[PDB]
Amino acid sequence: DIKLFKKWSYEEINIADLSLVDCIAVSQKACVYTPHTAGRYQKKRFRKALCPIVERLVNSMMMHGRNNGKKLKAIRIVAYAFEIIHLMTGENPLQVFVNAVQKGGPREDSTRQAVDVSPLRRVNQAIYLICTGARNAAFRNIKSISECLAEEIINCANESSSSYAIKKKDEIERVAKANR
Amino acid sequence: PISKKRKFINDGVFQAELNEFLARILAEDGYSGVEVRIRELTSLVQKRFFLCAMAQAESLRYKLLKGLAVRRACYGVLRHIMESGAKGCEVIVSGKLRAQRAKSMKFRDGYLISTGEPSKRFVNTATRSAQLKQGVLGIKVKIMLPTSILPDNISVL
Amino acid sequence: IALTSKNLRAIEKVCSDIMKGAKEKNLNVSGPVRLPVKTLRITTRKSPCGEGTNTWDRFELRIYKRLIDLYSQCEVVTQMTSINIDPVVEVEVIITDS
Amino acid sequence: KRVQTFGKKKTAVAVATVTNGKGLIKLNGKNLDLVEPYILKTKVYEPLWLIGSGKLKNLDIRIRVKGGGQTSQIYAIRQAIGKGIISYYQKYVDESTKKELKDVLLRYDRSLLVGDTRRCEPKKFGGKGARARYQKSY
Amino acid sequence: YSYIPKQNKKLIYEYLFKEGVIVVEKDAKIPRHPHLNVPNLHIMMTLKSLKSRNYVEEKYNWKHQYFILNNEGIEYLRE
Amino acid sequence: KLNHAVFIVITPSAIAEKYKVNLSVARAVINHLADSQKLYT
Amino acid sequence: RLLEPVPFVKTNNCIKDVDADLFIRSYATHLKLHNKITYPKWCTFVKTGKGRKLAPLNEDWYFIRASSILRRLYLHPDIGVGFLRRQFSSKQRRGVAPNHTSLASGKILRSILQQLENLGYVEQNPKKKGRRLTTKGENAINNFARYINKKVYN
Amino acid sequence: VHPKKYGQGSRQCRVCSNKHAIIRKYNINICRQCFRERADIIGFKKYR
Amino acid sequence: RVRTKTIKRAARQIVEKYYAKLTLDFQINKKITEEVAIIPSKRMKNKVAGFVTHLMKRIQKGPVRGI
RNA sequence: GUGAUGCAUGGCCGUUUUUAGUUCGUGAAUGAUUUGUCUGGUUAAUUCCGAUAACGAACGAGAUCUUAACCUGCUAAUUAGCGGCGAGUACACUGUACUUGCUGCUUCUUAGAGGAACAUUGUGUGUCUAACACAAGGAAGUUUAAGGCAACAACAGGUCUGUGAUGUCCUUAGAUGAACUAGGCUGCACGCGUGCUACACUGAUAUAUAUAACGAGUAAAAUAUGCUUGCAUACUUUUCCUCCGCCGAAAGGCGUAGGUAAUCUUUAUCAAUAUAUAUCGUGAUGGGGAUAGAUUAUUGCAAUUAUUAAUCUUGAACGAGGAAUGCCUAGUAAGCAUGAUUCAUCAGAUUGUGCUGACUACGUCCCUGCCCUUUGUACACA
Repeated sequence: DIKLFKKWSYEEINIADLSLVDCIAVSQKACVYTPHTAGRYQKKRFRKALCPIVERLVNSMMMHGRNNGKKLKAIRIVAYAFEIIHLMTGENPLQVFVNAVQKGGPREDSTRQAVDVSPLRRVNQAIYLICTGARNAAFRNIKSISECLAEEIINCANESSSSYAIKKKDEIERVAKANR
Repeated sequence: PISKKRKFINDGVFQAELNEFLARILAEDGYSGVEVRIRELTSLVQKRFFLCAMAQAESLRYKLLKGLAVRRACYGVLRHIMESGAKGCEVIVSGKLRAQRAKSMKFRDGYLISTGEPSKRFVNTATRSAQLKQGVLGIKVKIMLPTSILPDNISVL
Repeated sequence: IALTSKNLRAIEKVCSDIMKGAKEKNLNVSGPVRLPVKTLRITTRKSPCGEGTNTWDRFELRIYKRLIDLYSQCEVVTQMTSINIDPVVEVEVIITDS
Repeated sequence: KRVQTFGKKKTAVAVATVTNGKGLIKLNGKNLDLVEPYILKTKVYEPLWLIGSGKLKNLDIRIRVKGGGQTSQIYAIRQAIGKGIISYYQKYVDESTKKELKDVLLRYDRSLLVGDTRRCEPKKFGGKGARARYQKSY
Repeated sequence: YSYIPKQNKKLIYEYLFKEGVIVVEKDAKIPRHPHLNVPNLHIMMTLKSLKSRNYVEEKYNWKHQYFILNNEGIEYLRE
Repeated sequence: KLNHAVFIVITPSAIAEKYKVNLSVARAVINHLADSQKLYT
Repeated sequence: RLLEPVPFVKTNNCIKDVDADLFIRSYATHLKLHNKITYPKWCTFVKTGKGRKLAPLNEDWYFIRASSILRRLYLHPDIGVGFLRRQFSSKQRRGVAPNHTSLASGKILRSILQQLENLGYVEQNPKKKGRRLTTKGENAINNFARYINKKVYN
Repeated sequence: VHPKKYGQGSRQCRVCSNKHAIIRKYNINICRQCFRERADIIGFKKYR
Repeated sequence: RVRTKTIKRAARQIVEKYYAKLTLDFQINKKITEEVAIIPSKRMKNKVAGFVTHLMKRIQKGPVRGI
């Protein structure tokens, strides 16, 4: 039936850690062709998690100076990223991006002692770190932000060291080790 | 041949013109209405063109400009309000008050509702000035007309 | 026959009288016209001096006007109107035949 | 035979009129296909799968779409066509299938039948933002 | 110069006489009055002087005067 | 600093990463081989 | 790719039923093939609008614009130079001062409409003051739309 | 004199006789200071 | 949200006159308040009648401290 | 008298202050005073429940109304809509896009009025009282939300430069009244704000469809005559938005349709973020526009101090940002424009309107700032 961009129905979803699935809350209710839907998230708390993970990605990619708020071209950039990802690696772009989000989130943060991270803000911080990596890769890295974000996604998914989100997680855990 | 909206603005500004004219001239008696003694102002306007709270405030001004004592003057004003039949009254006279320090006082009776759209629709207010020897005395007088029925009132028979 | 004013009660009562008289005279009368409201709004600054927080306030005037048509004598319709109309309402006349 | 219905939601208002025909559906001088957004074309299409094209093959529905944003027009035309088809079922063609028609539309969602009252609020005082004001300098 | 003609005084003397109520407008730059084919810039000062002569009264307003004639001015200004 | 040219899975980014070329010359070579962004065949 | 499965019964009796975006390209191709109009050489050094600030850099922008104009004439048959300028309005950046909308140049549109009038595809009349399509042009564009529909369908 | 029918010198407030803060909005030809108190009698009622 | 002393004394003063007409149906209990009540605001009538219904559903399972 | 005095005043306003506080009658407890006005629970709030030397009251809070919203097949159609047929322009086959005119009708374009939403119904939390949750119908369950009215008391807060509101003092022919020529607040080592445009490829660029609403709109030209292009006089209406057709790259100019306005701009529809395809594919780059002269036209008697303005040449910072520091919880942040005000001309100002509709709450007192209680004071202009 429903197919994202008329391409992916994501009929298979990795189990993740049984909490990220509800955090992303992607299902037939959340299915859509293109990002930038009209879903509400400020009448409750659960609805904020109910917004789909790809929607959160497109609406978090937009922050850099003048580019702020251009979520139509957030749609464009994520579509191009999916297109290039699907044949740079054979995996479904949504699925590989899901594993990337799964392993790109810090689990314990030592702000003030250490605190376990809730699944919601674990997802939010994984997305935030991915967005910052993509921004610093649009910073003076020759290649286009399409390839920058795609490389960040695949690097997070395969757990390689060249990923800024993983480096920031390592920094956080290093602070945790130093405190404890 | 003028626009209806500009015509409405002209009606409003002329309403203000005649209202201030009536305030200026009518200072010796009440209000007998408006015309759509008499000879003077009718000829003036034709040549130029071709229990009431206002009454109570002007009456206090009348009792005040001549040098009568403020306390008894205002007290008699509130007696007049009560004998007229108002629910309450509020008379403020602020200014020099015989001293070099500005001063005001308040004389409240009844509820004296003071906020809300029904409060505006029910309360009548008036303001006036009195020219004195070394200053201006500002008088604000508020009377609430007796209650259509007030929103708050509830009584079942 | 179009009327204009700013408050709604006056136009309501005069239109009521108008169609009551129309029913009395059993004449060719067009249907009522119920125009969308037209509002005049201005916004002005409080605080006559230049001191204090900049506070403004807004105003509104809702102008009300409607239209009707009747097939009767101009003299008789103007008399029956001027008998029971408040001069605060402005009314103009257009006749109809068929 | 003929019945007129309306759909009002967001800024846009759409009007439909369902008559007897052979399946002629028109959007002003255009059709439902030349709107541009293929994403919202299927959103409008969802009632077609929910109900059936074979029965639309016997009914002609004209549509006038006018005013507001493109998303609002799509939503309004969805509302108008849903109300028109429910009225035509209640009046002319059949009621027993209309019993399941409401059951399927409401099963899918409540949005198709009735629009939303979400609209912009009067922007307040203080500054450029609706709830935000000019920067404070001490 | 702006010398005030005697006849210029006279026509307005008869003009205010034949009505009894007039508004001469505080502004003087307007060449003509709606009810006077005469330069008002020769009449406001005369009316103000007759006012200071305690024969006419003026309630005064904004951009309008509203003078009112009294009983003891007609005999004086008639000749 | 750009150094890619046209002198030496048919999508622009894939061909660009394979041949170390600019996206424009990559699209040119793609059209040459086959014969804004669109869904793939 | 651009085609989709039509779920209703079409008419295809005129040109609005066909896609406008490709129909204007097809008309531009036919215009270049038959050389019905001139370029004209007079306008090859003037930007389309004040805020455009750049050359169209396509060499066929007159044909593109004329195809657009005919699409406009059909879609709404009572136009003018002001309406056309408003529809062709684009942004204009005043340097430090904020960007504002601005209309296009009127001479290019006047020349295009005069060329169309000479071709006879569009006419003028006091009644229906705006530019209107003639009956011969109506039938010709009807058959052209049907030809394009058949070409892109079968 | 050098009078003209142009600019701010051609009109002023009809009460205060001042050229400052004069609104031509619907040709009221009034100053804001006096208008903010004449509004009620004029018909300008603050609502929302 | 809580309630207002005015609507509270209104609810207390009513019922005591025509409890006989007052029944179980919530909308009928609303209509009897519309009939017996002289509150001009329709919303205020609605609120007071709701408070009366809440007061009613406290009876016949214990004391109601009045009536 | 825009001369002084807001520390002589009036009125208005801005703050304490959008919070929850303030007062009275009678009673009670050398005096200032206290209680009422509170241990506690709850909250939109002294809002209620309740305890109670207090009982009973008044203000403030509460409440009302406009906005989107559903219906009243209510009430109906002007300047609106629905049709039907009168002739069709091309297509199907046993209505279709575009036009002409009248009228079977008024949900639809809309407003007069009213209704509808009241913890509504149950499964729960609560001293079973006040209070709060879930789920459902419903457009409406945080008052459905956003708008305004803001008590008592106070500041020696601002304004006598808004007023012929105003006292006192001062001045008037070398005016402190008025007019007229020219000049200034637009200049700049710097500073701080309000704000405007960048650092791009989520973008620089050319095409076009799908675009809204608040809006806002009518004592002057020229012609002729006389004297000698200027003066006086007689004639129409030029003196708002403007469509259109022409001239001009443009700026702008010429002549007319229409409108004192749901009728003409424009509205079967006006902006931008779009859009889909295409040049470019992060190279201080083509980004970016600080930056000049040359000009052309308008506004105004007057644009020099390049008012405003299209054109070509001019080519800084800027690689996401110092010490510091501001604002903000849903059709709303932000981005993007745009209407209105002042306006002869001039938004980079203010106020409204809308589009795209986001990263993250059902909270906390850690800073800051308030409110209540107790407590200590040698403070009371606190």
